[PDB]
Amino acid sequence: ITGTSTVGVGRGVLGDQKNINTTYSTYYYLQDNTRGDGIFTYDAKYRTTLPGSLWADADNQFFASYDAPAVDAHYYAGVTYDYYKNVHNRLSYDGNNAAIRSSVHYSQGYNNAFWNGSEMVYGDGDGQTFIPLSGGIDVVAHELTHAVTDYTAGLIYQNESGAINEAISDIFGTLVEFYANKNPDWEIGEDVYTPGISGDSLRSMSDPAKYGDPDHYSKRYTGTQDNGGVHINSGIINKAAYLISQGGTHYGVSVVGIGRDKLGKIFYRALTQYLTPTSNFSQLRAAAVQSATDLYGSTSQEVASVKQAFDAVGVK
Ligand SMILES: [Ca+2]
Ligand SMILES: [Ca+2]
Ligand SMILES: [Ca+2]
Ligand SMILES: [Ca+2]
Ligand SMILES: [Zn+2]
Repeated sequence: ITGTSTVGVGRGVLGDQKNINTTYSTYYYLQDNTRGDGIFTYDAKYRTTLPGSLWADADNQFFASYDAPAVDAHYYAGVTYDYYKNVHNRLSYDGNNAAIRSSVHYSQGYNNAFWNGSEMVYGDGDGQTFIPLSGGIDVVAHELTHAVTDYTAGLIYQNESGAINEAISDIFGTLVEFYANKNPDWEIGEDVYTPGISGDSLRSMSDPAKYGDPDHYSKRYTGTQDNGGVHINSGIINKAAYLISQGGTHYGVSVVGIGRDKLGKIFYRALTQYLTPTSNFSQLRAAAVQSATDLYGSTSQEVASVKQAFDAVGVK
């Protein structure tokens, strides 16, 4: 919509108050003109027709409980935009400042969030397994990272390339959580998962096996469920990324940690310069080794740690 850029205030899903970039034209709309070609948040109104209506508010105040999921979808899209821009010099998900669009209140009791090829979509959860999914910065950045992958490597969402596509999203969702720096960790979705149970999440990168996911190639899932295990086998790659960053000894193989910033640089370069639609795990290892070599040199600690981390998870 055409109007002036304004600044609203509201509360997110977890009750935290934040400022949001809005646009004024009769109503105040959730349209942030300060990043690229805009961030636009829409109301799906408990339906599944997308995108729904661009979110309109009479007073630029967003404190109703109905407002909260939209507050977070809009705000965390902006944090994720800033991360790619400031850290990777990437402008929006296509690298050319594509508008970021998100719809909230999708369906009823919908326990999921996803990138549908054109936009973000967040369920409200059923109140038991999940609260509104946009309350988790790692969920928002995970799903927006699928948009980044779709425009770069284009890793096919099936078998090994699919599990890489999933892992990349867990990695950058986690790195966005650390960048924003509010209670960061190596688990996925903890802020919105199971309001009755402390300390759980959907997945762990530091210990994938905590939730039944393989942490070594010898344990890969080889069946047909979950598109050949894209959410299951990502654990192998998540554990390798965790080891590259943090270090540790995993099945007797020691890895020297190089930190989050270098992990992010190595995997961003692999993503955008080396991976292709059909890349398998062993090709990811080569891309990550070539990436670390370009960035740090072939004799570097960085290259050696990458090689160690993939050895530790059984990937040659
Ligand atoms: Ca209002
Ligand atoms: Ca956290
Ligand atoms: Ca997390
Ligand atoms: Ca919980
Ligand atoms: Zn995903």
